Formats: sequence, C-alpha cells, structure tokens
Amino acid sequence: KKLSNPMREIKVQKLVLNISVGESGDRLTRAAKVLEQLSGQSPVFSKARYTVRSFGIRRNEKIACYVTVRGEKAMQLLESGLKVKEYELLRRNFSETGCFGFGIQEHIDLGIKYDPSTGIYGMDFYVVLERPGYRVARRRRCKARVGIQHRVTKDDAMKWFQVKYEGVILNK
Amino acid sequence: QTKKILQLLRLRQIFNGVFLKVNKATVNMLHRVEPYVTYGYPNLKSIRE
Amino acid sequence: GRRPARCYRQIKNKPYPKSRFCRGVPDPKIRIYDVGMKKKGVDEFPFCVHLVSWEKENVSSEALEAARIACNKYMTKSAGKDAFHLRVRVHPFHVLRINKMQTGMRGAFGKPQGVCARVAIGQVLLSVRCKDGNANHAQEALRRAKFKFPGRQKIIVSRKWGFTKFSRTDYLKYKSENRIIPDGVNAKLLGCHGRLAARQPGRAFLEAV
Amino acid sequence: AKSKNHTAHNQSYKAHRNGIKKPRKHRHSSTKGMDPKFLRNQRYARKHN
Amino acid sequence: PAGHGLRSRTRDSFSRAFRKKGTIPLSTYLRIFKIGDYVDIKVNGAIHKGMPHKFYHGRTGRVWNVTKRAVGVEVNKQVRNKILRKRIHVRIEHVQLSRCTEEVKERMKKNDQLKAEAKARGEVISTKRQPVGPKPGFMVEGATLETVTPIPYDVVNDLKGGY
Amino acid sequence: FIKVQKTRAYFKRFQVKFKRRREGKTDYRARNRLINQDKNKYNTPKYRFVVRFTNKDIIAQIVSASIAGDMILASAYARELPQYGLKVGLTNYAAAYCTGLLLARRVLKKLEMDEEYQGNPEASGEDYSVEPAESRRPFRALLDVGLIRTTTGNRVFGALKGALDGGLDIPHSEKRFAGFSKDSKQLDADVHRKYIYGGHVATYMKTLTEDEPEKYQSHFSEYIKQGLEADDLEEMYKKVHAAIRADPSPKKSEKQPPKQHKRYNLKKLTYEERKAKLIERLNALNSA
RNA sequence: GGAUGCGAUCAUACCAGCACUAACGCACCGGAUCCCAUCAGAACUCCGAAGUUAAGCGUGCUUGGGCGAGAGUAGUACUAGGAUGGGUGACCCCCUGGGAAGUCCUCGUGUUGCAUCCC
RNA sequence: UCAGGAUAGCUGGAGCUCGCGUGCGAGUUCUAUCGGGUAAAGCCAAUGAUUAGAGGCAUCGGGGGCGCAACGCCCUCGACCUAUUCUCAAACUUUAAAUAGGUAGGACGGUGCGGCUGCUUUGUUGAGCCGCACCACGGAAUCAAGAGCUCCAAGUGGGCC
RNA sequence: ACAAAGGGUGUUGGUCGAUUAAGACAGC
RNA sequence: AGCUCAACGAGAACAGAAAUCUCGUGUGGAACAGAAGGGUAAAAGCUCGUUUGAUUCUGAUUUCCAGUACGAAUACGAACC
Ligand SMILES: [K+]
Ligand SMILES: [K+]
Ligand SMILES: [K+]
Ligand SMILES: [K+]
Ligand SMILES: [Mg+2]
Ligand SMILES: [Mg+2]
Ligand SMILES: [Mg+2]
Ligand SMILES: [Mg+2]
Repeated sequence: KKLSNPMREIKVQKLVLNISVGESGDRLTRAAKVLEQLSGQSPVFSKARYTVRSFGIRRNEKIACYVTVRGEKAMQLLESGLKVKEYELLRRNFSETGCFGFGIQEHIDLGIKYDPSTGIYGMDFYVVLERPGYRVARRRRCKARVGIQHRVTKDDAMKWFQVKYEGVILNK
Repeated sequence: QTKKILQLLRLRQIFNGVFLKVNKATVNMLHRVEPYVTYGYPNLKSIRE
Repeated sequence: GRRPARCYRQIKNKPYPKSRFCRGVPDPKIRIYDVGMKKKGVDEFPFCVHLVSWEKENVSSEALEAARIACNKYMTKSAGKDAFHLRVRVHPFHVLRINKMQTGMRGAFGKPQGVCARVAIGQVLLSVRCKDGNANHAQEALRRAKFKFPGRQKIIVSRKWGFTKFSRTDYLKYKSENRIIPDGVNAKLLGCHGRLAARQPGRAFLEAV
Repeated sequence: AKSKNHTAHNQSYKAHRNGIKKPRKHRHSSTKGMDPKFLRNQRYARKHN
Repeated sequence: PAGHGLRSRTRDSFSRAFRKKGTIPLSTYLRIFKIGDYVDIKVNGAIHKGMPHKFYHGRTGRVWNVTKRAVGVEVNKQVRNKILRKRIHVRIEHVQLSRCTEEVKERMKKNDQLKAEAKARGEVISTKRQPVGPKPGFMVEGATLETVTPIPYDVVNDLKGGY
Repeated sequence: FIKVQKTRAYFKRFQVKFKRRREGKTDYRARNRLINQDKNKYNTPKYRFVVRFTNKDIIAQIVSASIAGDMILASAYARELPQYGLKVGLTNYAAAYCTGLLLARRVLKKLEMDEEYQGNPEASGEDYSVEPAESRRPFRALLDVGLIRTTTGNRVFGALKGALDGGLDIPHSEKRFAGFSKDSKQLDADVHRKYIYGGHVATYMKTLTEDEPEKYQSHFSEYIKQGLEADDLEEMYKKVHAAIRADPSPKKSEKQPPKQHKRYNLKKLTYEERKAKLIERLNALNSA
C-alpha cells in the first residue's frame, strides 16, 4: 500500500479536438478536413440540440465537428498545442476531475500550410488523464466506480503537467 | 343485521326469553344486538322456575 | 360589496384552496403575520400568551388583518414598539365562492369571493411573546383583538419559553447545561447523535436528556 | 318538468326478498373454454381407456 | 363504455407499492398452478396484458384452467338477487396462491389420527374445534396495589405538548 | 454555495435494484425470458447451457431454476482440461469447444444417455444437430450467453458447437459460428474447423515467429515452455477430444478440508467495544 | 473462514468518507494477425501472461445519512352502535366497542440455495 | 324515449322433485387467510402552497463610506447554501384506521396400488381421467315455521320523509 | 314550531391572588 | 442489439444566461402523438439492423349488461410468417 505502485502512473487517456462553427456547409466541411489531416482519422459531426435564433442555428443542423485521438498521435498533438501555448496554462484550465484543456486561435501554428480558400480555424484542446484501472467504469459487465484515492485530482494533473512538460501554471 | 341476529337467537317477540351458552361467537353475536335485549347470569332458582 | 361574515361562518364544504383548478382568486387582506420586534433573541422574551379559538368555524382574512392591526396598535401604545413580538398563527387558505345573481339555480357553482381560514377547536389564533413586565398589556391586547373575531375565544398563558417548544424550567435547565443553541426565535436542543467532530468542545454529550 | 335521476334505495331489500341465490355446484363442471389441446387429449384417453 | 372506461377509478388500485416498482422478481414466474387451487387476484400495474377487470382485484377464486401464460379463475360476483360464477382468464403476474385453506389438510390429518387412536382404545370422541369458552377460577398472588384516581383538570394541557 | 444533491429526501425516495443488477452480473429480462416455463407444463424444468468466460478460465454448467436458487446438473471448467492434455490457451476458441464437449459428455453420462447419443467423434466445421433416437429424445438445453456481445466467431458459439458435437440438442442457428461470412450468407466449414482446432492461433504464431521473433517469445512463452509448436496444435486438440470422450466423469478431489478455518478478515465490533471507543473519543474531544 | 460461476430474497443488502486482506481465484493488465468494432482496439471482439495488488470485488470503522425493528406519541386523533343526552347554535360529554400517524428515544446494518476451488 | 312502451327486478297462481334434523341452507358470529387509500395524520418525506428569523458565501446584484480606478477595504438590503420555523390540499402524499368487501373450515375427503392418452417430458417425467382396496363420530358456534326446480301472468317503472 | 355578540355592584356556588390582633377597609 | 434521460457541478478560443466538446453526480426530477391518471432505466425512452403478428379461420371470455347487440380488450386452439 504505497503511492510508488507502477499501476498509479498517470497517462493521457485521450485527446479530443473540437471545432464549433455556428454555420453548416462549406466551412464545416473545411473544418472537418482540417481535423482529418491534423489527426489522421475521420472526424464526427455534432448536431445542434436546441434552436437559438441569436446564434443562428437550428435543431439537427451539424453545427460542429470533433475527433478523438489516442496514443502517440494524441501525445504529439498535445505537445504541438502546448508549444503553440508556450507551455503556459492557467490554474483554472484544470478541472476537479483530473482533466485539463486549452484553446488555440489559428490552426496554422500546428503545422498546417495556410490556404486562403480554407481560411483560419481555431480549435479546442482537452486532455483526459487517467491511471490504469479506469476500465472498471467503462466495461459493460460489473461496472463500478474507480476508487477516489486512485482517481486523478486537480493537483495530480497540475503536477504531471509541470513535471513532464516543465510547464508553468499561472494564477492571473 | 339486528333482525337476523335476533332470529338466530330465537327472540322474535318482545319479552321472549332464551338461554345461551357463553362463547366468543355467541358473545360477539349478542354484542351486536345489545340495545334490543337485556341479559345476565340466571340463578338456579331462576332456571328451575 | 362583501357579504356579512355570518354567511360563511360554518365549515360546510371541503377545503377549496387556490390551485390550477381554482383560478382568479383575490389576494388575502392579511399579508404580514409577524409584527413588533420579530428579530429579538429567543432569550429576551420568555413570556408567551395565546389567543386560542374555542369554536370550529371559518375566520376571514379581513378579520385576521383587523385583529392583528388592533393588537399591534395597542401593544405599541402601551408597552412600546420594541417590547413585544406578535405572530399571527393562522393562514387563510380556503377560497369562498359566491353565486352572483343564468337565471335561477342553473349552473350555480359560484366564483371566488374571498379567502378564509379553517379553524379547529383549541387552535391558536394569535401569539405574543414579551417580558414578564408586559404580561398584563399582552393579555389586554389579546382581549381587544377578541372583539374582531367571530365565535368564542379564550386567552391562555403558555408555560413555554417564548415561541419555543420548551417549558420555562426545562429551557433554563437546558441552557444551564449548555444544550441550547439560539436560532433566531427558535432554540435548538443538543442531542447525542451526528458526527462527533462536528461538535465544539464541551458541546458533545454521551447521552440525550 | 324535472324528475329524479337515479337511486339504489330499496334495491337491496328487493334482492334479499328471494336472494341472494347461490347456484348449486355440481361435482362435474362444464369443460367449455378450457385449453382445446388438453380436452382433445383427454377425450382420446377416455376413448382408449 | 356507457360513461366509464375499463380502467376508470384505478389510480390507487392499479398503482404499484411505494419503492416496489421496476423489475418483477423471478418467484412470480416460478410458481405452479393446478386445477382446483385457490388464488388471490392482485393486479400488477406494470403488466398490461391479461389484466383482470378492477372488480376482481382483491378477490379470491379457484383455478379451473391452465394455459401457457395465464390461468382460468372462477370468481363469485353478486348481481342483484343471485351470485354468478364468472369465469375469467388472468395472467399469472396478476395472481397469487391463496392461503385461505392452508390449515385444512393439517387439521384433517390430525383429526384422522385422533379418531384412529380413540378407536384403538374403544372410545368415542369429537374432533371438532370449539370457540374460546369461559376460563375456570384461579388464585392470584397478592402484591403491591397502585391506586388510580381521576386527574385534576388543567386547561394548559388540552393541547398536545401543552399550550 | 452549491445545493447538496444526495439529500435525505433523495435517499428516502430511493429504490435499490436487484443485487445481481447492481453488481452488473445478471440481465433479468433475458433471465426471465430464459427460465419462464409454460404453466400447462407444470413442474417441467427448463435447463439452460450457461457459458461464462473469465480472464483466465471458462465456466460451463447446466442449470435449472428453483425458488431456493439455481440448481447445477453438471459443470465443466477449462482448468480441468490439463488432465486431458490441454495445458495452454485455456481461454481460446478451441478451449471453449473442448469445455462444451466435456460438459455434454458429462451431462449425458449423468443421465445415462451417453450410449444412445454419441455425436460425431471428429470435430468437423459443418452445422450439426444430433439426430433424435427411437427410445428417447435428445437432452435439450438453452444457451445462456450472459452479458457478452453475441458477435460472429464468439467463443460462446465455439462452446455451443462443442456441446452440439457432444450430443446435446441446443436450439441454434449457424449465423454466428466462426467462418460465417457476412457478405455471403453461408458458413465456411473449413474456417470453422480451423478455428475449432486452433489454426488461427497457429497462423498467428507462424506470422509472429516469421516477423518478430522477440514478440513471438513474449507472446507465446507458455506455448514454448510446454514445447507446443504451431503444427502440433491440431493433433494435440484431437488427442484432447479423444481423452475427453474416453473418460468424461468428473474427478473427485482427494484434498481434506482443514479441521479449523483461520479468519483473515476483521470481525464486527461488539456493542461494548464500540461504546468504549466512543467514550474515549468523546472524552478526548471535550478535554480541549 | 472465504472466493468464484449461477441464483433466491431485493437497502438490516443503499450512499459517503477512512483502514485492511494469507492461498486459490476474481481482477487490473500486454497486443491487434485472425473473427469482430468503432471518429477513437476507449468500448466490443479475438490472441495472450510481462507486471500489480494501485483500483474493482471482499471485510472492518464512523456518537454519518438512509433503511429495518422496538418504545413512545396514546387509549390521543379518528371511528361502528345508543340516548325524549347537554347546548340557541357551532359543537361536545357520557354508555356498548374498535383504534391510528410525524416529532423525540433505543437497538441492528444482511440471511441464504447448488456447483468448483483455496485455506 | 322524458305524462308512454317493452325489458329485468319486486308479486300471485299452478305445481313438481325431495326431506323430518343424519339438513347441498343463513342480510349472524368464530377461526385462518387476502384486497383496500376514506377518516385521521404528514410536510422536520415526493408534487404543489406558505410565515419568520439564525449562521456563512461570491472576479459575476441594488446602495453608503474610505477611493481617479483597482480581481482595493468596511457595512446595509437582496439573492444563494446550511440547520431551523408559522400555517395548508376534493382533483397531493410516505404512513394509515373504524365500518364494510372476498375466500375456506370433509361424505363432491384422504391414503396405497393398477390402467388410458394422439397432450407433456431427456426420461410410463408430468397433467388430467378411470378401476380396485382400506379409513373416514359427520370435523367451528347459533339457527334452520325445510330445501331445490319449473311454467303462466298482474300491478309498478311521478315517490316522499 | 327560533334568538346571537355583548353586558349587570340581582343572587348562588367555585378558582387564583393581596391586607389583617407587631390591629385589615370607610368616618372622625 | 447497443446506449441512458432531465438537471446540476467543474473545465475548454471566438462562446456570453443560452452553440459544441471532456469528466463527475444524476430513482427518472426526461421521453413515451394527444386530455388526465397509471406504467417503464442493460426499458416501454434514444440510435441502428432486419421486417410487415396492422396476416388467415372460426369459437371462448371480460368490460357494458337484460348478464342482448355494437365498440374495445383478454386467454387458448388451428395455419402462414
Ligand atoms: K369573538
Ligand atoms: K401521516
Ligand atoms: K411538502
Ligand atoms: K313494465
Ligand atoms: Mg484493493
Ligand atoms: Mg444512522
Ligand atoms: Mg365503501
Ligand atoms: Mg432492448
């Protein structure tokens, strides 16, 4: 019973890149293509849930796209995103459930050549940190809660980010 | 209900009298018609006479 | 405009509260139920007097408002504006109907006319807590309020401390033993349950009273 | 001219004049409505009995 | 029909017990029903098929048929000046085995045993049970007596907990 | 602040599900539909072929339902297969087939129907159903997959094929056996036989040793330690089937239960001890 | 004394926070050629046995919440039957019977069927 | 169809089948078993309605003071959270009576063998039914001016207390 | 085949208080 | 067959009370055509695959009730799916 157990190592479970553009059409397709070329997998479109006149969206209009990346590709994407952010994250960017994320304004900073037709697209970076044994909550048979001592906390995620990436966390 | 119980006790006329063995069933039957009758514990002299 | 109160004195119908089925009901005449020094601490007003109803009947909201106004006015005039706390203990939740006089008794179900309170025998109507030096003033104020209600009422001097549920001797004993937490006008009694760490030093007790 | 709408007054007395009649239950009851397959098998068994 | 639907006035009758909704325990489907068995009709509000009419809810009858999923029940029903033996089919979820005759077989067996024993010893007995009768006399040991007197009246105690 | 969600009222209104549902082990809809018997069949029980796969074992048993609880007519474990010569791959398709065949043989021996119904000693990959005899009908059981996903080529269907070859009548179709093609609505008998004999494992072994010998070792350490090669798997499985058919009677453990059982878990504290600890804690708290 | 597979009852079994567990197990866990599956080998499916009891499962504690039982509330509220009973009435006493429910207090925190295995 | 009629119920007449306390019965109790949501009660339990204060909280409310501002500070009233609190429901409710409702208390019973089936079972495994043999003091109280069955038909279908 | 809320220093019983033979209340 | 809803808490550029996305809690406080009341959580709700038991034959029963009919519904039997 100690914190040095190899099973307590914190690893990046997945990285989700989300692009939320109000309109649907050519812009949505271009954003989906950007996500596909940046992640290497086919993205998934998200439909609007309600109708908001001010935003200009309608129910079931495909007003967003996103992709889920795991493994080495996710780590490389996270490293590039942090490089764009200069390894600078706010203390509020970390959630109480051992997760953190950030955003970028231009996808060109991630290594994509500018195309005037495509335009400029920002993105949302969210990283989910988990320890081995989280499967007990995702499996179908015998679904159970992960022990609160084994769950990744805000402090654990902040320390992991500080140690691995040598990052600096600001209060502001 | 009162009329039926009074027939079951064989009391069809005012001032008719009958003996009744004490029992939970009989006592509970008599409780329902209490307002229409009066009863007690007869004497040997009473029974004989 | 308003029918005499004798028309609705007796409780003859089932409760008819304002709800989604009964709409268009006028607001009650009484909206304030606590007057005087309602913010006074529980330990400042040990004396308590009750105007207790002795009849089963309906009491209109207008009568409650008038009784409250009269009692408050006399109490302020006699003992002062900060020497008492008056609490109306009855809320009018019954809607009274009127069949305004198409022709005859056809379709007679009336429209809401007003609101009243259904009062049982022995139900408290008014409560006043103050110091021992204003007991006679409180009794006379309740006596004046009596004339604003229908039926028969009785003034009863409570044995409880203020508006709490403890008798004066029991309240004093509990306070001496440090088992009372003042909560506005209410008083909380300390038991022997709950998380132990939640108790302050000296407030944890092995056994209840 | 309106009239009375409904009432059960006097109906229980009428019912009790000759009721409440309980039909006598015979030893063998009718088999109508029972599972046809079971009845078919029972008939065959009786035939070969 | 004729002013009242099939399930009219069943808000409470057909509702399920508090904190007893959801899946049905397997014991319901593992019961065995046979002709002549007495059963109690209790509508399960979650099973909408084979539902008896509300009248038969809370009534006890006898099994007269056995299908794959349902059981035939004969239930007495009073109509004016006679009793009608109405035959209905009800799914087993809505029916429970009745305990109205649980002690009959036991009592018959004990009566037979007692009669056989009496015959063996050449005696005549009655096995009928009897209602509770008067008890005989007995002696009660004297002890300390506590006197009870009427309570002096106090108006302040007329309210629960005091005024 | 934030309002508390798990309030007293929430718990007061809470209805707990069945224990086997809270643990996520029993699907009561499927269980009820599997066990419910026609009432005009009375006390006739419905036997079901229960197959469960743990991380390192296969459990197969024939069960019947009663009010007191399920009753096991026969059972067979993959951990018993080493007695028959199968020491590795106890959780693969071939192991499932062997377990099903063993359970079928055991239950038929229990019912004294082994001689009448023998099945096919050879595995074969074609769909098979034991032919009813004149003396009696074949023993019938219903497959109980559980919470697993019934995909094509699932190990549960390998166990079903093993049981069918054993000589048990299990209602089934051929749409989920290994080798069934989605594009063509046909069953490939060759592929089914290959999977029954573990030939997919042999192909994986050959590919790994050809490409990545170090990964081959890391992945088949136990196979190498037991001295089983890819080419020897089929003969080993044939020998295992022959041994299972020769003697399916379950062995009785010779171990003797200990006279006394040592307790390794804490016992519930008595009322007096709890009160003493509470008194100590209260005295410590007050004395501050 | 337990674990596992299948269960019965369906909270005395649930929820939250802490502590502990020999062996076999159950797990976490390593991969994606094959069957299978998705945006995602996360899940599902298949093939495995390098590592770990960190988590799950199990057990124990909390003047914990909930839940269950008792005491009390209280012969109170209510109620079947009676009166040429009181009262202007509202309502209520009495006679022959039945008889609840919050608050407060005390206790308890699962019991079990078949099969395999460890001790 | 609404001052009417038919229809069922209530009634008469005619009987018939049996019976004499061993009673196929009962507007009654007893015993054992079931169902209920009214009275009451509850909100310190869900839904809805409703009074008052007490203790804390905000880069995100209206104000006062110290201030050019400040994610600067101190207080007032509001929201918010916590533990309390007055008063409520025909179309609310955890709980939940009294009265009343249903079922059963043998001769149409039980036990042991044998037999029939085209139904059912892996299985003369069950499910019904049928024969043989034995036992069965009448299987709670009270009452029973008796029980059952059928035919023809009158009047009534304004009620009222 | 009616009577209410409010009242009475009419009279008749009860309940809780205050003063009094170190002398109660009214007049000298 | 798979999944779990409303709502809330904490996070992520534009993005804010309200767009999409991540985790946690979540006894149904959502949804189930319509009035209301019941009922439903590995479902009766949402998504997807395959389909036409919204099929053929007459009988029985329940509700209404005179124990008539119609409407509606339920449980078997005999076929084809
Ligand atoms: K008055
Ligand atoms: K209650
Ligand atoms: K409430
Ligand atoms: K007529
Ligand atoms: Mg552990
Ligand atoms: Mg507790
Ligand atoms: Mg009634
Ligand atoms: Mg489904």
